[PDB]
Amino acid sequence: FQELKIQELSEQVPVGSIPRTMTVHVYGEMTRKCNTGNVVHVSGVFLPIMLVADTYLEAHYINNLDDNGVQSAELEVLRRKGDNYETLAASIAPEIFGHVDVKKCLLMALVGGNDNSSNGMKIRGCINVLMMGDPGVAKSQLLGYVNRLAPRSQYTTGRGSSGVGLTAAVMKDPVTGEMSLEGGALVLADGGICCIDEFDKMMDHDRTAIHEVMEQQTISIAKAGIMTTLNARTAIIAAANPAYGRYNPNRSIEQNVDLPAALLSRFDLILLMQDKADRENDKILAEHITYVHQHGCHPNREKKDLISLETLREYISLCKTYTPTVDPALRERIVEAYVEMRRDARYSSDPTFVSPRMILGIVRMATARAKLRLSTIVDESDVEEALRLMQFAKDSLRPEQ
Amino acid sequence: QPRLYVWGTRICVADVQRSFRDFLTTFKISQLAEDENMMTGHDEALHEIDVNHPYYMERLLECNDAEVTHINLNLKHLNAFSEALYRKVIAYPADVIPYLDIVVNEVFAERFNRTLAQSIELRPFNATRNMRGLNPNDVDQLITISGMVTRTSSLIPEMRSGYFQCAVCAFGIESEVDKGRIEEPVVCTNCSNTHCFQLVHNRSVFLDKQVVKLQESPDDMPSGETPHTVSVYAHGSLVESVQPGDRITVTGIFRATGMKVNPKQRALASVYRTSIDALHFRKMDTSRLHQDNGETITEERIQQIIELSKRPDIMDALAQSIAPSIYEHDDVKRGLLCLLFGGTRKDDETTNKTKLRSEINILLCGDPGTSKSQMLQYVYRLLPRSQYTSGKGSSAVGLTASVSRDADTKQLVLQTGALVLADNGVCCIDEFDKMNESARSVLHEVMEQQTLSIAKAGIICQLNARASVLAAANPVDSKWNRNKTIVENITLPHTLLSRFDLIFLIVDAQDEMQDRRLGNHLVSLYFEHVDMNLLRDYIAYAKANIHPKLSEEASQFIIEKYLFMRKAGAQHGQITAYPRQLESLIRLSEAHAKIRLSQEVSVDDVEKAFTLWREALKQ
Amino acid sequence: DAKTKVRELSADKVGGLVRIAGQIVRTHPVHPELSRACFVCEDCGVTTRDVQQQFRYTQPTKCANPQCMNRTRFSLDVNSSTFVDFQKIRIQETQAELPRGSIPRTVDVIVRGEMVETVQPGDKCDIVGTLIVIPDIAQLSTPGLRAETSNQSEGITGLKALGVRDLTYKMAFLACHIQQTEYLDLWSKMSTEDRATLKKMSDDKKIEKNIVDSLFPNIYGNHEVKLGVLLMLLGGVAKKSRDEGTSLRGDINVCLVGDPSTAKSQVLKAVEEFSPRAIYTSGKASSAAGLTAAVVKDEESFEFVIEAGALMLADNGVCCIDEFDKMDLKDQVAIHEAMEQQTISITKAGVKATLNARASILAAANPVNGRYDRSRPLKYNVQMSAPIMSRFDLFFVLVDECNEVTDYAIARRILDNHRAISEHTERDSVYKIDDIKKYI
DNA sequence: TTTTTTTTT
Ligand SMILES: Nc1ncnc2c1ncn2[C@@H]1O[C@H](COP(=O)(O)OP(=O)(O)NP(=O)(O)O)[C@@H](O)[C@H]1O
Ligand SMILES: Nc1ncnc2c1ncn2[C@@H]1O[C@H](COP(=O)(O)OP(=O)(O)NP(=O)(O)O)[C@@H](O)[C@H]1O
Ligand SMILES: Nc1ncnc2c1ncn2[C@@H]1O[C@H](COP(=O)(O)OP(=O)(O)NP(=O)(O)O)[C@@H](O)[C@H]1O
Ligand SMILES: [Mg+2]
Ligand SMILES: [Mg+2]
Ligand SMILES: [Mg+2]
Ligand SMILES: [Zn+2]
Ligand SMILES: [Zn+2]
Repeated sequence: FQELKIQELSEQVPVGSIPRTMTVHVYGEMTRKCNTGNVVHVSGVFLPIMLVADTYLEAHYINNLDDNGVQSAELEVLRRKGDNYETLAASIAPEIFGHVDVKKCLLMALVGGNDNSSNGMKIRGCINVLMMGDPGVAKSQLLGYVNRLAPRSQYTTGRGSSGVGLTAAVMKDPVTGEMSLEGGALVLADGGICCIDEFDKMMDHDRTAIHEVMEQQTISIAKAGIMTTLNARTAIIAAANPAYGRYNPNRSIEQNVDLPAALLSRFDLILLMQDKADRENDKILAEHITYVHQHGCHPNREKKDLISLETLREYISLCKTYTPTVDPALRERIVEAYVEMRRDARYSSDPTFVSPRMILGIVRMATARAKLRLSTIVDESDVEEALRLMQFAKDSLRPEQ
Repeated sequence: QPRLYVWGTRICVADVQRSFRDFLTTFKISQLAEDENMMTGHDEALHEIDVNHPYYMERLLECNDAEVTHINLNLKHLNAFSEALYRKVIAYPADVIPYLDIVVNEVFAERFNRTLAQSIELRPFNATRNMRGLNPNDVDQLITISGMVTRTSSLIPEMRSGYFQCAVCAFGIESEVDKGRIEEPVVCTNCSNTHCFQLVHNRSVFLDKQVVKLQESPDDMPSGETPHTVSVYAHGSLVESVQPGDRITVTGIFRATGMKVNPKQRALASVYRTSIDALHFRKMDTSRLHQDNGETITEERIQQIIELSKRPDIMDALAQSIAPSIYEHDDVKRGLLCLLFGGTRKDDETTNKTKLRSEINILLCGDPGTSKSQMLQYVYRLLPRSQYTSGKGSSAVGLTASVSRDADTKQLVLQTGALVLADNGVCCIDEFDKMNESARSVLHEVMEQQTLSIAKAGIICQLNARASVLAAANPVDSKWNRNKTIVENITLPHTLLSRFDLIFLIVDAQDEMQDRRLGNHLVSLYFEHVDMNLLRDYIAYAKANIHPKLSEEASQFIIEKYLFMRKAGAQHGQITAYPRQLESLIRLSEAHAKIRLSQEVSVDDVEKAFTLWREALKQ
Repeated sequence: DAKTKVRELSADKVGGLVRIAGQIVRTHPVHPELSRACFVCEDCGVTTRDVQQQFRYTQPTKCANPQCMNRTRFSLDVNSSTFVDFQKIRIQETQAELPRGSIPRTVDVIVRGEMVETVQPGDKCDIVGTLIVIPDIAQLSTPGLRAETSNQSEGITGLKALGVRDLTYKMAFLACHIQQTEYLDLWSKMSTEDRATLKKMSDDKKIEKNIVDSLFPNIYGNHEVKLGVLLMLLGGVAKKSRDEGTSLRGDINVCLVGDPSTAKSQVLKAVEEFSPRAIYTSGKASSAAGLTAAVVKDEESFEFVIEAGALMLADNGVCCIDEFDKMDLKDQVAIHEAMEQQTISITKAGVKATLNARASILAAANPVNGRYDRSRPLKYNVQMSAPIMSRFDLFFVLVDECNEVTDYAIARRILDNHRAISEHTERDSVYKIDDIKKYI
């Protein structure tokens, strides 16, 4: 026997109204098919409790729409084709023009690396990305598409969330007087992705809650009569504006990105997206946007293939099953790249912060592209592509220099 | 001939008893590999088990000699002997356990020609699952699960036989309580009146019962689940055998019971409540420094420990074996070794109070990406009694103790916090600079006086908290600033800073060769250290047996070094030294002598302690 | 001589004679209790005598007249029944009992007869008696009483009085004897040894030095602070105006302010160890309810009651407050309102009362900027309000002298403490602390 | 009643 409470979906609610709820009783083989934070399709019988009566729903069948050896034919074509990396990058939100390297970074964050547990010491496997840019450059559109694409994911904004709604809360039941724990967004997103919009407008004492989650993947609580630890194995994708709403080319990187170094070291990639006027690029962008408004779909003027959202979700789910191992020959390339990266932060006029987390980031991105290739051994080509993406991310923060 | 069967199963009682008698008298197979908590018995003090005999026949000698009243039955041995009996034991524990007991008592009486005060009782153990994976098929079957103990109840008396007395003529009758029910007499056989008896409660017989609350381990769980809790019932001699803060494994029977809709009425709710009836608690774990004052170590391993102590490398050999995946930070590792060993205990035994603190407190402060949290995790996993807290996840009341109203009695009751659970252990506090000031300021009394005094509504008492504090933090700017002094890079009150015995400044020494070496070490994780089993025994033996005292030369030397500390701390932009630092120096000197297994502190030990204290802070 | 610990009270030991020790938390008021009763049969008017009561009010099972069939209709007679004085008390574990990481246990105690009201809250006592088991008497229905649960973890089932209900039990101690663990006519009565020793002490002309050096053996210097605390232990003479009702307060108040590691907590802990009725508290772990006196309501009864807090347990004694400056302003206002009037007032729910709080306060605090600043007056270096600062007779300021000779002396005193503890050896004080206790 | 926590003004 099991009991649930089920809420209305947002599209079902009337205008200017709040959703309602109902109690569901589940028996037998239909139990343990749901947990909190899932969207379900239910069939059941509506009954009273044994002249005014209370009611419930007796469930007959339940289906997770988060979940639902079988393969589709459209996926079989891709799995036979190979070389899919460019098409997979192009297929993320095709209404948005350009940003190919940003889409590649999001594609790597959707897959991630391997967890390592050498001699009792654990290391995080997933990748963290921070986006910044000027207003009107489609950050929110990209985050919305990623939230639709990922299996288990949560979306939050900087203003609408407390540091207790992100992590976990103590709830005092007024009926019994009891104390209990209630998991927040990073707990509900466990094993998946959390998207945080308007990241620069969060308070400091709310923002500092994610320091433990982003590196140790735990939440630990000691309050009232409660003392526990919760698992939070989530990737974080964040979006923000620079420190005064626009990038200033006269001020330093640390002045433009107004974050402390301890938080900055926890992000594997940091990107900047500018908007600058140009008489040809503006016309090309206007043509693309007006075509989308005319026809309801992207132009596809080159007639190249693109992948549906459903089969892209299927392909990413296939990619997550692999665990490619690192070749020991790649050692000198990786270590020499780390030393060369650490020289510039000493000898630059406009430096950034570099710490030993960087080399682990390199290894994570190499294993992520091997997973995208569906191979089982990491190649030097994947190592080189990780280095190319890190170089692009570094060069984004000094435009026109 | 009438014959007795278990209802609906065709199991006959005596045929099991024959095979179990054979098992007791004959099994000797596993004794080459006898376990850590099972290899000693006693007639007086302690003695060691012999391999060559039938094992449970050997274990019965303890019941004869030391008058122990129970036998721990390892079920792996029974499964090796006969699976056909192991299946019956696990499938029907509520029916077969009352007869394997009788076979044990029969064999004891036959072997020794003797009686005892209570019957020898069985405790089967080492049958493993998760709390969420239980199903209605598992009701009344034998299971085993593990977790941490958070709370224990006071004792409840549970009756087994009542005593009635006639109101008219003072005649008296006993009456057994069974199946949860008693039977009341109606007619007095002496004076022949009816509906006449009254129960006399204090002339009847009771037993002990205790409730224990158990919590899930968070490690195994799938995505998105929060940990669960379970009620465990202890009867008889298992009562008060466990404390809050302990980590245990439990073997017992999984049961289910109904509940009344109204307490006034006969109707029941059709959804049942579940619990566990305990049969065995185990706390032995080999992955940690052991939890038992080191009573069971053999003479040969004691002599191996004594031989190992004569290396001149003993500090480096013990220190570098701790946290093996962490590269360099040898000075910090030596500080953590001093934290593990500690000073000499100095208690008033008439009042059971600490006269002076002997625990060592350590702060780590440095740049990002320098493995401070990883060192905290290593110390957290190594010790048996440890707690981990972090940042704004704690409150001032949750760290120490809280008051809450009881569910049924409606009284205000007191319940523990992290520092009380970490008694005789370590509390690790991560992101120490980012706590609330209200939460951080309660640490003063615990870190100095090792006690905790409370005065709230109806509750005035004092608790013991003999914990060691290990903390990690960043500077004010998150990266260390060279345009500022030490007491400006750190910003904590002097009242708080003076209570740490060691402060480690960890500033990034930027160098290409060091970068290349650390990069090689980190990349290699994807492609003469002392054994853990020897390190456990070394630390336990040293703590149980070594108590250093100061020599007179050492005391004079300590006064001279304290005067030098008072002059050095007075200079500009530096942490000042108080008389508290003299106590810190004495503690570190005693820790060094304790590592060397010496009963006396020497001038060399004082010199090493002072050098460690000085070089920890000169950065 | 057979003491047992509170955690050792198993269900085995019901009915045997046992000794125990504990600290008393509550002392409920006095009631008469019925012991042996007389009942008149309503049908025939015969009196049935000596019906012995259990925990519950009971009528006879049968009329005493052999030619009468009544078994239900009875009326109690008061002037033939016998009544017993009764009192209920709660106790707590003493601190020396406690195991590792543990919270103290509590017991309910029943007292009868001449021992009623012989003891007060805050006392520490030895009890001789027996362990008993009492039932949940509200579940039963008999002639003369129906069940309270019917009017308004599994138990025993089967009795005629328990129709569908079930019975459960609690532990309690039935005390047989209770006592505390430890003027010219009194002076005559303490005749040989006490008058000889105390008269020699009174003749001693250096008794000030000889008492302070024995009360504070582990602390160097600070002669002014030692003498002031010693005078605080004695206090002045309290006086009443003969008809106005006003009074002149005899209690002395002392406050300590100073730099870190100046032995403030050492002094406070030493005072609380020495004095008979003293209590120690921290300002960070206290509330206005728990400090002085509080309102509670019962659940065995249901009426409102008063808890004597730490100041009232230290009435005619010393209350030590460490880290005074870290209290909330609410709790500081509560302490100041109590210190002004030497009384506590209660007006909440269904109780109004006023109480006495004749306690001397000893307090410690740290200066606001971490170190004491000699260039400013005392009002700026301490975060107290001026009305609260007006309540103290003596302020003492303690500073780090930064002097080589004093540093050497302090270091020698600390190492002498360590050396004495290392060999279980007492110092050679002029007098015993017990003799000083008798003198004070 | 008194105590502890998280959102709001
Ligand atoms: N390159 C682009 N291609 C298509 N639509 C675009 C592009 N750039 C901007 N837009 C449109 O601009 C609008 C604003 O998008 P939005 O995601 O809110 O920008 P933003 O980066 O979030 N600005 P802000 O949230 O204020 O920092 C949407 O309607 C987008 O469709
Ligand atoms: N010397 C080292 N030995 C081993 N691992 C290291 C070393 N230096 C850095 N690391 C790795 O770098 C990361 C350091 O993370 P962490 O343990 O949080 O350091 P930290 O001192 O706590 N930084 P922070 O908590 O942000 O102030 C981990 O992934 C470590 O495995
Ligand atoms: N005059 C003294 N003689 C002996 N020991 C002293 C003296 N002054 C300070 N100490 C030592 O100083 C240490 C700290 O004592 P403590 O009682 O905590 O003083 P404190 O001022 O209350 N510290 P704090 O609570 O942080 O302000 C102890 O080890 C004392 O032995
Ligand atoms: Mg946006
Ligand atoms: Mg860390
Ligand atoms: Mg102090
Ligand atoms: Zn009879
Ligand atoms: Zn009659």
